[PDB]
Amino acid sequence: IFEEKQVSIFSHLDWRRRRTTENIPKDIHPAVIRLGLKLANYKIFGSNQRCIDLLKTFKIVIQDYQTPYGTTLSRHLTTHINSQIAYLVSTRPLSISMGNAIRFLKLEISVLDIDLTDDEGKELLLEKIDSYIRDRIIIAGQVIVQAATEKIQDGDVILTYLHSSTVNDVLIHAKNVGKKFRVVVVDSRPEFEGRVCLKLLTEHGIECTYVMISALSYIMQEVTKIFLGGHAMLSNGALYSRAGTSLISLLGHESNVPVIACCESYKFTERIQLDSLVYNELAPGDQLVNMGVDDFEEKPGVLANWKSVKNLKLLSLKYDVTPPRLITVCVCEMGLLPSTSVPAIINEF
Amino acid sequence: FDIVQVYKKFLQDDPEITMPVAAIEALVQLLSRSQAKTISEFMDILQNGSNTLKEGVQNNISLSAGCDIFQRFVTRSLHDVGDFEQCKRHLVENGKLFIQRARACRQRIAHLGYPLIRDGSVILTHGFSRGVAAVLLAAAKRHVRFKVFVTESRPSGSGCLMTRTLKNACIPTCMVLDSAVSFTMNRVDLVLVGAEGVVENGGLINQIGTFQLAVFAKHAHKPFYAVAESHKFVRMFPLSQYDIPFSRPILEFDDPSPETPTPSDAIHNELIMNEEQIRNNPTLDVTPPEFVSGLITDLGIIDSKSGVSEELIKLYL
Repeated sequence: IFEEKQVSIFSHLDWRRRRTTENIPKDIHPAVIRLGLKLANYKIFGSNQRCIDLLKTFKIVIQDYQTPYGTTLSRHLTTHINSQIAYLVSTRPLSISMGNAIRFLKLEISVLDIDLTDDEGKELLLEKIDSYIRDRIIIAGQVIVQAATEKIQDGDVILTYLHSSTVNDVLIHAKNVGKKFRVVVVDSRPEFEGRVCLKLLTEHGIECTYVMISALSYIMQEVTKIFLGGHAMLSNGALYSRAGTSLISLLGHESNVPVIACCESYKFTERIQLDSLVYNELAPGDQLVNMGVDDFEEKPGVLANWKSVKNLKLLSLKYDVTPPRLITVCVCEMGLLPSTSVPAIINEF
Repeated sequence: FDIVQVYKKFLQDDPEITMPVAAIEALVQLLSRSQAKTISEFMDILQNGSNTLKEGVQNNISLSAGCDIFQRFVTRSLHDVGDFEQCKRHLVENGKLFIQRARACRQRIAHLGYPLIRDGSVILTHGFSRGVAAVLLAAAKRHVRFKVFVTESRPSGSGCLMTRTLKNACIPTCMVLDSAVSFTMNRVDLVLVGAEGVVENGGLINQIGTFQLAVFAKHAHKPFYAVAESHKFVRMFPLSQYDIPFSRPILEFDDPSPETPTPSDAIHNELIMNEEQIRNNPTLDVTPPEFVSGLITDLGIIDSKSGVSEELIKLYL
């Protein structure tokens, strides 16, 4: 139990990670272990890609699952997966995409017909997982890409933030179909995921400009359109994405630049956050220590001993909540919709 | 003496004069033909003369400003062991040498204003203003590449005159309707207007379509600059953008008893309002200082606009 929430505003955020397989429970599937290691040690691993790998992992878990004598398949498979989840959660907090897919899988297990034999039950679950990835993630993503690349006019200067697989695929596809444009890649500390983006975009021959988020004001005067890949859309219409995304949207608003949020409908949640502190994810403050424009290359930082230093704390939040009034349009597989249509789309399932 | 007739007289005399200055010249040539010689006689005078002037012209704000400047110069050097006559000649002597600076104020404005236009920018202006034109022209001679949207400014129709004025200087122009100004704001880099008068809080009294431009500018996050000479500063405090002395009755309604199709692409120039109706519409509006980026004057660019107040504070003691 962790209950003590003290003066610090960040105190409630869970900071405990598991980077190794030391003292691991014996009931954890090998496929889950590998996923868990990739989760807490990867650096660019899209929210979509996280969900896809999770579902494909659960497929292996279910396939190899043999129901015990102490229960039917319905009641205990949820227990076995609950163990796999708890371990995965310990490595790194679940994404909204992962959390939603989990609620989906748990549901279909409970609505499994008991008259089905265990092999028919497993076969069916794998069918629906296959259909979930196919429809809700892949096809939905394709629709978003085409619908969003539609809004790109010749002469546009598209701003993007960090590394968004959705936005990346939109920009690339735009280049392919013959759209004439250029891109502003905005990057940020503690980790320069925007360089991963810049590499991908330049490899496809897309004309790019690379700046830090501090130079936002300067570079915003060249931007015609802003494209954002989301982690989740809140039910009040707010966009839940990485880092400075709200800052991009805020300064984008002041320069009359349309803020376009691209998010698959399966990443819509019923949660509504008012501030960016209540639901977030802490990143290790040690990332902020070494500063000279690189992640692991080493030369001693001024804040290296910050844990030992009294009253000196470092932290980097992974996400923030961009208010709905700063988002112009939400692009999903349902088409271009006002972001306040999120809870409406949810009921349509 | 028909001071009014005179005041109008300059106005036609010289297109480049300002309504406040024309009032100052008015009072001067009254102060020439003024027999006077009693401070009681000496100062009874114009006051009936600017009063008569104020009551003789219907929209009186600008000339009231030039008035207000005149008497405060009068009593402040009539205070000081003040003899009358030395100011009476000195005003009549240097009357020519008044519409000197007034003309030099506008040029000072243009030399301050023109760098606000930079290469490849699009300017938006409402109606015709000598000060705005001065700034734009001064920038044009320096071979600066820019283009100007000009609003068809009903009822005055000043948009045509300003468009031709700028066309003569080989400045690319385009006219927009009063209803299309908002649609053009995304293409506008800077908005530039003149003003007949500037009130105590630094607000603008100008043509009826002015405040709408300042509104669209604020909404589109575009700079809004006003161009006015210092002698347009007037001590009066409108409590709203509706609070000004009305020349004619305004915005009043029909009284009908049982009295006995158009597409959007259609252009009907014969479907405008008549002048009887137009005389029921206002001639001027008021633009709050929070819509004015900077106020270009001969005193420099005033951004504070507690500073226009500062100047009126100095004027009065």
